[PDB]
Amino acid sequence: AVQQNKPTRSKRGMRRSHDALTAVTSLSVDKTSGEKHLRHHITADGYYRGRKVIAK
Amino acid sequence: MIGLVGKKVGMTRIFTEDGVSIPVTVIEVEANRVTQVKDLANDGYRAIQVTTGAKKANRVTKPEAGHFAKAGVEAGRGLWEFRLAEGEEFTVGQSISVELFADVKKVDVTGTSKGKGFAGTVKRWNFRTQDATHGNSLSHRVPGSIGQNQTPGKVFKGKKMAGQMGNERVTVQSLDVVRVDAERNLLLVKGAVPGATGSDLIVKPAVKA
Amino acid sequence: SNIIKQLEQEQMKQDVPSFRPGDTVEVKVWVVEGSKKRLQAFEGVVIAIRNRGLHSAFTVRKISNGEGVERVFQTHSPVVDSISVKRRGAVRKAKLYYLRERTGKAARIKERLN
Amino acid sequence: IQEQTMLNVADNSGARRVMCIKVLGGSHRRYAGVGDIIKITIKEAIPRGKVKKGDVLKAVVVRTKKGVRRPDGSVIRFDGNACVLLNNNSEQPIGTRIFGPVTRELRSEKFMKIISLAPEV
Amino acid sequence: MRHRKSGRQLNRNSSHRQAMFRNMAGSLVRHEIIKTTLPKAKELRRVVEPLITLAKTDSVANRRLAFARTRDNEIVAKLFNELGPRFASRAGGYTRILKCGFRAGDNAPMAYIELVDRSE
RNA sequence: CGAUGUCGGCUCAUCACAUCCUGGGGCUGAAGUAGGUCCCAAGGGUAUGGCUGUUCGCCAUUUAAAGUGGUACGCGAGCUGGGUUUAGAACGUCGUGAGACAGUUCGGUCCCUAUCUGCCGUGGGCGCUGGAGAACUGAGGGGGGCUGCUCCUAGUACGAGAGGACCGGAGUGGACGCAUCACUGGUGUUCGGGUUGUCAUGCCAAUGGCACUGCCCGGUAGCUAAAUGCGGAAGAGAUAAGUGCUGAAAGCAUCUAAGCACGAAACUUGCCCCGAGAUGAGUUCUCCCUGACCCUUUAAGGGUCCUGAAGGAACGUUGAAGACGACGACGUUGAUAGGCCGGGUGUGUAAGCGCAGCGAUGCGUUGAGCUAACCGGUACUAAUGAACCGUGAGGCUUAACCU
RNA sequence: AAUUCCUUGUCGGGUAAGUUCCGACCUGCACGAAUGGCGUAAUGAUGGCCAGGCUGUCUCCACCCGAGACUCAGUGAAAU
RNA sequence: ACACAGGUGGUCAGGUAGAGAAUACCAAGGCGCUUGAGAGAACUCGGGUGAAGGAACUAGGCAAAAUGGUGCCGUAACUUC
RNA sequence: AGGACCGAACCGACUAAUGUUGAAAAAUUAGCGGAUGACUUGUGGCUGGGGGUGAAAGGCCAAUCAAACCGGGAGAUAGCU
Repeated sequence: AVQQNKPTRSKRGMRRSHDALTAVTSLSVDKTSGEKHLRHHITADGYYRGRKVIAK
Repeated sequence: MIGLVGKKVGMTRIFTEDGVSIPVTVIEVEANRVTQVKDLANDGYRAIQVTTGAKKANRVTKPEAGHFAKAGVEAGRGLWEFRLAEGEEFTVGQSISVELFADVKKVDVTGTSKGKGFAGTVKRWNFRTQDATHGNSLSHRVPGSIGQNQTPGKVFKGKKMAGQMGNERVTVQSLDVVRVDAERNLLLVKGAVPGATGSDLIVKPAVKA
Repeated sequence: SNIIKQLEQEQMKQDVPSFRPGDTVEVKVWVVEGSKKRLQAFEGVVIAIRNRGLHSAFTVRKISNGEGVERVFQTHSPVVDSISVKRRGAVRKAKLYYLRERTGKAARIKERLN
Repeated sequence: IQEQTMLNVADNSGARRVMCIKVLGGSHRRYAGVGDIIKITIKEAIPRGKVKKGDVLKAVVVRTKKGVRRPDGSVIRFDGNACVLLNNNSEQPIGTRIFGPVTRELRSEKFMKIISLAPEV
Repeated sequence: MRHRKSGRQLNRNSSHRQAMFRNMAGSLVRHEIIKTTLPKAKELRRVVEPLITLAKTDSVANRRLAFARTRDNEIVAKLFNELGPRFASRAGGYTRILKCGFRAGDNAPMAYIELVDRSE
């Protein structure tokens, strides 16, 4: 269970080397309204690929 | 002889006149089109690259398109290589492939085995579970001892423990060839070949026979 | 797929009789003891399943002498030669395991287009 | 069939309930029930039978609830587990008359006498 | 293991899953557009669409079967009267899933599942 | 001794050879069969139960055999607690007694979320020298290496008989490992039906909730063994014990000294799998990128604009792939999931109506109606075109080839 | 024998096989009469044994359902 | 120590089935237990179902599995009746 | 009538499993034993540490017991760490 010696700040950073967040790196632009949206998601003003799909 | 690539299309029974109920695996061994032959000068090994099936050519990459364009532009689902001992083959494709498997009596079938997940010790190896009821605090299917105290002080490299099983190449040898049907490009082999239905298969003449 | 089971349709026997579960049928099975081949009759109450293609079967139970013998028969097997329906049984289930295990249990015969 | 298995006796000289103490043939053979020979104790016996309680001798399994599988895929299942009693040294049938069904799997060597005496094969 | 197996458990027992999809089908029939989580909408397709396929043919047996699989007579009336003729020409695909963003309390993939010929 | 858990069992092993079986030999007081003893040989294999806490031991029954030791008399951050090793009680004995016993008996709390090494699986980063997409060579590494029974040869050789062949063939099994789900089965809370108690949907009828899936009876896909397939080889090389040929030192002799030949389940290959991070970073095939400016501390290098290619990644539908990554299919030039259509299957003649009856119920419509993950089809729904990354011809030394 | 060291005493039983059990023998290391001796119907969450039934205890595990474990968002310790 | 699975004296006691204050379902009333979303590996926990054999398990039938109600018959050794 | 029987409330605690940095400084879940008595329970009171009380265990006397807890002698003493 326990450690026999204290792990180092180096080994802490090496373990958190693969713990990093991933950027979006692209945002699709809807044709009818210029707002950028997550690809295959609603534009947050109510548009999908080319049409108004929800009122809210 | 040179092997061929087919796609597994299922398991059935064949009923002889005596009634022996041979379990047949039908393989769709379609016509195999050569894409490359390797001479001894250019490469150390003498072999044929073969392709089978169809690929749409929307998904064909231009490196693969140029490789297909040499030796006749026909895209297949993949390229597989069979080493030849003696027999010389052209870069064009053969018209019918199962005609060479007509004469052979026993075959070896290679396939990706079905994926069994992170299998346990009891499934992955044939470990024997400890007793269910008399005591046994929380140790029913767990691996027991893995090593032998201070003097080794380590567990060996070949230790039988839990891991991924399946998704691996396995060859089954000496399978009887029940029937060769040229028109449907069908090869009926006795017994059970590896893989799921629709997976790729490597059929070779028997090294044992 | 369609490339399979066309072979099954090649091998399926076309002379198969139609019987509901419960019917007391007789199956004539070839037996090749030596060069000589002879038909053997097995008669009993059917506990069968619907036709799964080439892979079809019937279970038949007879009390030979004190022993309940159950034989599963492959339908489209060449050893199964002739099945005669004989008595017809009216019962309310496909699988008659509970009804056959009881001693002295006799199913009724009903002829009302069933 | 297995060890600690009670069986009925087909033949007359063998008497009533018998138990399989050992599955002969094989180093660690666990289950044997078609034409195999098993070492037998007599757990309960009628006095008309020649053998008596507590006596060890061989037998051959003739009926199994698990059942044989025929080559075409047919399964003949016999209700009840049955044995024909055999001498230890000779492996020959003690009983003069065999009772009940027998299978064609018992057609080899000394079991020819068993299928000859038994009515339904 | 899960090979060729349909059905999403969604961390609930079978009775809760059946009750939840009955209520969700009732809400989707009633409002014609609902916001759910995305796997919930995806299995909601599988419960809701055979109801309209049954509701294409109007008979007492089919209304009784729809009442068995909903237990809401208003929903049965809507399936056999208002919808049904509307989706009669449509050969399946009465449901359309539009993925929204993510829920606030839990980062859950959110979706709007709607009827295709929505009046709004 | 500011702590190194104690027998046995269970699970899981690994090594040695002072070898139990299987292989090769020598000697035999080895006629055959079967043995004894010794040498070489570690590749594989090497029981189930009764009694008792037992290692042991005694026994019953297997088998080719049920090896001997090491590994903290292997293995308690793996398990057990019968054993000992506590506190209760009793008996026998000793002591006046408290109490004691290398006596007995009944009862009597066994904790850990794994940092490091180590393994078992599976990824990310960079490297391999322009960037890609493939297919492989094989340096190394692992897996696998067991055997019985019957028959032929042949009742032959061997033998007075009784018995009965270490050659050479054929089948058939046991234990083991691998795959598979065609069959036989199991399961199948996601299909059908029966049914008890109650509540609800107004009520009859039909259904639904709850009572372990209420109890059951069956059961599709999938998974699986108890089902079926398959395999451990034959070879080839170098050998161990061993047997030899020719042959001197030693005119004879001698298997060795120069030579020459056989000789094992051991070794190396042959069978399967991994595998170029094989930094010794390999090979082959194909695709793709050939614009300027300024500064400039020159294997040299920076900054700017233009242009971003082959391809990848992201996103989405997903998979008989999966802990997560990873991998595979498809993305409107679309069958990739859901739905729809038809079938298949499974369950067993739905509701409703009519008829017989006093009613329960029966009979007809009716093999009806429902049906799952299955099969064949279908753009009805969701797979939007962007965008992102990736570049613009690739360093210095000895060659033909022509300038 | 809750007592016998030797001892798993000797016999007979029960099982294929019985250091347990049961019943006898007396050779009581080291029983013995209110520190009670011998029996005893009933009673016992008592000690030991033998059967019938029953079953995943077992051969030998297989599938299924839920709660975790895995991933994602929020808060966020421990021994050492 | 806690918005802790524990402890806390009395009182009332609806329907149906039931001997019943057992239990099943419901009244009236009160709640879903202050983290959720997925996926459906090993392994762990609580269950369900198992082919054939059935105590071979084990220190020991530990655990599980079974039997279970009401009515009528019927019931042994021993006995302090 | 019963220190009768079966069995809820009630009182206890026989086996197993989980827990063991727990939900809990002895609980939970399946089974268990008594439940008209030598029962159980509420509210007060009494017995005080070489003392009490004990159907007897070195049990209990505030999660403390071969002699409770609090302060004092007290910086006891410590050939030991």
